[PDB]
Amino acid sequence: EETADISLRRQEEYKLQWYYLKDNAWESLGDRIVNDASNGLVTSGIINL
Amino acid sequence: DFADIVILGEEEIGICADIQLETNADAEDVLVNIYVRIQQFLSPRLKFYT
Amino acid sequence: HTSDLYQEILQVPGVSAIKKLSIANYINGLRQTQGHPWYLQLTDQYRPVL
Amino acid sequence: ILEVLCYAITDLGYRNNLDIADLLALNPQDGNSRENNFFTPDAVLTCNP
Amino acid sequence: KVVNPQYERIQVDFQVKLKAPYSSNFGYYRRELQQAIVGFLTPWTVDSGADINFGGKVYRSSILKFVEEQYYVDYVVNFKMNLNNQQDIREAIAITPRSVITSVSPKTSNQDHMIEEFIEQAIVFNNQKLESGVLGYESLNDLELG
Amino acid sequence: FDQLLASYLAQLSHIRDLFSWEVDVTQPQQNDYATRLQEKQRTYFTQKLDFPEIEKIIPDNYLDVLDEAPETYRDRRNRFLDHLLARFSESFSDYVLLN
Amino acid sequence: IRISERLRHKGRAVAIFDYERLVLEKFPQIYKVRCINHGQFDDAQEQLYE
Amino acid sequence: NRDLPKNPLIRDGVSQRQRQVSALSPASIGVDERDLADFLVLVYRLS
Repeated sequence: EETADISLRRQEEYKLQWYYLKDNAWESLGDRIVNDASNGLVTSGIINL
Repeated sequence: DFADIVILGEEEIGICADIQLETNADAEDVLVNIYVRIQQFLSPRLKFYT
Repeated sequence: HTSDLYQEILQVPGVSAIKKLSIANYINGLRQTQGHPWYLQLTDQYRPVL
Repeated sequence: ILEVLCYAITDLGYRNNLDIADLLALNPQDGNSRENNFFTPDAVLTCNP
Repeated sequence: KVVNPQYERIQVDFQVKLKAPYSSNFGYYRRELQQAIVGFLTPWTVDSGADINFGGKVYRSSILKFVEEQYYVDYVVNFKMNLNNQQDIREAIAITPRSVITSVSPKTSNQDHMIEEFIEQAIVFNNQKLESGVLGYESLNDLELG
Repeated sequence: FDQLLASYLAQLSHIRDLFSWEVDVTQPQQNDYATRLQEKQRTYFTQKLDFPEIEKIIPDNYLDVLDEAPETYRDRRNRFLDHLLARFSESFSDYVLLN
Repeated sequence: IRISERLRHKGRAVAIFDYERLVLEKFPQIYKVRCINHGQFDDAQEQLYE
Repeated sequence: NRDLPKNPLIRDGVSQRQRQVSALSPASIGVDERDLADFLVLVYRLS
């Protein structure tokens, strides 16, 4: 948790994005995440896909 | 410091509606209850405690 | 927002269904606008009442 | 006073366990007694062809 | 003669505002609400399902009441209802005496319920002033003394 | 205490008058319906006490203070008539022009 | 429920109320039913005559 | 295609849960429905 950049807070246009693979084509997972306790990989936690 | 003191006014909210009633109903009391509940919704007051 | 009134009018015993609902703004006894089915904007200096 | 009252209440509860056919009986000596509660099968279960 | 019914399908379309902290996961809660409306319009599939007809009609306000009761919803705007190519209806009536009302599904038809997010800063009002520039209708700062 | 015990038993003697279908009439008349007079238009019934030296303690007539208010009579009579109608699968609440 | 309904339709089907209640009692696997008066159904066309 | 007449009676059917009635259950009307306050009022008026 101590290794990140503290210059400015991550803006909203730069969220993380999740995909899954389907025979060389990538598809979005954005609407199938129930809970992300890591808050976008800033603290340790469980993401539920 | 304090620049000024301003007294607020008030607006009236007029409501137009078409309501379907149940068979065992009286429109008069129902409308009284509607007015009471809406007025309580819009302008709550605070309680003082011991 | 009209839904805040829709959900409370639906709580009175004897009310079956709401076929029509809209609201309008009055100041000094005169209608200020035409009204709107889903939301209404208030004036800066005034408190809403029924 | 308490004991006398409990004895009277026992009498009251005693009189509620008489058969329902006896609680609803009509007075044979009152000429003004009429049937005013029930209908008989001939008057309820029947219907014209 | 004893026969089987004829089914009609309903579609809805509205914009919604969620409560915090649910508002940060909108795409997940749009799916939870779509499946909830389908269960509402098919009371034979669920035990103790309640009825929606009042007389021979279904009203738009009874679906709006069910949406407003979900624990993650703040308010709804621009609610619309569709019945078999009829585009904006206040009350749905049976077409034939055999008609029975059900929901729209992407695997029995190719239509679903359309739900999008309401955004405050992008709002446009549709409400024209009855008068302008005269006494009784303007702030003191805007009286030009013509 | 005697008044409460006597009232309890008066409620047992008069069961058939809670479920009767009779029509309340104030002026005796022949209308081909079964009719009921003022002494039986009650949903609570009472008795007069009897003990030694009653005439010095409870004078001429005291039961008038025990009568139920007309609003209670109307409400309970209406509910009993509703219950008796319901046994034939019918109620007045389904007919708009009737109310 | 059963006996109060029978005391009204007498076990015979002459009206909308009678057709509906005689079915719901005998066949528990039905959820809802509707009786259509003076209407006929044509099997070959799948058309209902009103 | 032929413009046939319509049925002028508009209604819905009956479900299995709409066969319940509230007035039919014997719990709707009791023989003695009085509580403590009524007995206190009674003793006060009899005194």
